[PDB]
Amino acid sequence: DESAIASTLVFVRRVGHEQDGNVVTLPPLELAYQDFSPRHHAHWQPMDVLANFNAIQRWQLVDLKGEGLPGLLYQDKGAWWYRS
Amino acid sequence: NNNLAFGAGTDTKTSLQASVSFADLKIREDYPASLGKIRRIKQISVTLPALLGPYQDVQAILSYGDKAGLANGCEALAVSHGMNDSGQFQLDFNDGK
Amino acid sequence: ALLGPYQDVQAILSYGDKAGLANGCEALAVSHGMNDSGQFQLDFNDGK
Repeated sequence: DESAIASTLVFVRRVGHEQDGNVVTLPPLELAYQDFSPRHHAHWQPMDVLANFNAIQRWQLVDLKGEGLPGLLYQDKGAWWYRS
Repeated sequence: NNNLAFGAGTDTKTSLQASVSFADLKIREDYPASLGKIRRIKQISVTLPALLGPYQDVQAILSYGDKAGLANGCEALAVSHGMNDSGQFQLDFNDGK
Repeated sequence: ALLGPYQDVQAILSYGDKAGLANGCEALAVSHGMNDSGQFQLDFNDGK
């Protein structure tokens, strides 16, 4: 299934040929991959949880302590605060 | 002198008064007596690590509830933003005041 | 050093010998460790 964004393998079929030109096929293996469709899925969700997360105050999104998701780090004068 | 309360003015009945005593902060204790006995405050700044944004203001007044030979108006400081918030729009320790 | 929530650093730096220093120039108080100095503000041109 070929596109410039990605080309994926979607069908594998084993076939053989007879000496008279006839063709023997087996049921193919069909594959499917997820799609990226922002044109249909663009769901806006308000977020109350990021209270006061201000781009122009001392705030950043960082993972601390090895965690996979970033938390909210605030760097105060004299202390750091963090929401994991 | 270490408490929270609502005020008793005629227009301060809705104001929260957060009060602390210097005597109980144990500031003197941090350094040896031999360094000097006169230990006096030069400047106080207020920090409120609140969910207070860059376009949000806080109204708060810090004042000294006691007798001191302060210059008139030096008895109080107003807070507006809470980030190392001093009593001046510009803080200058060398302006002669 | 590493510090707690809002902890400070108390240290006095002083010269333990004879020198022609004006009173108070014999010592510096450290309040925090961030390249601190003797004053609240350091200015090399204040006439002092």
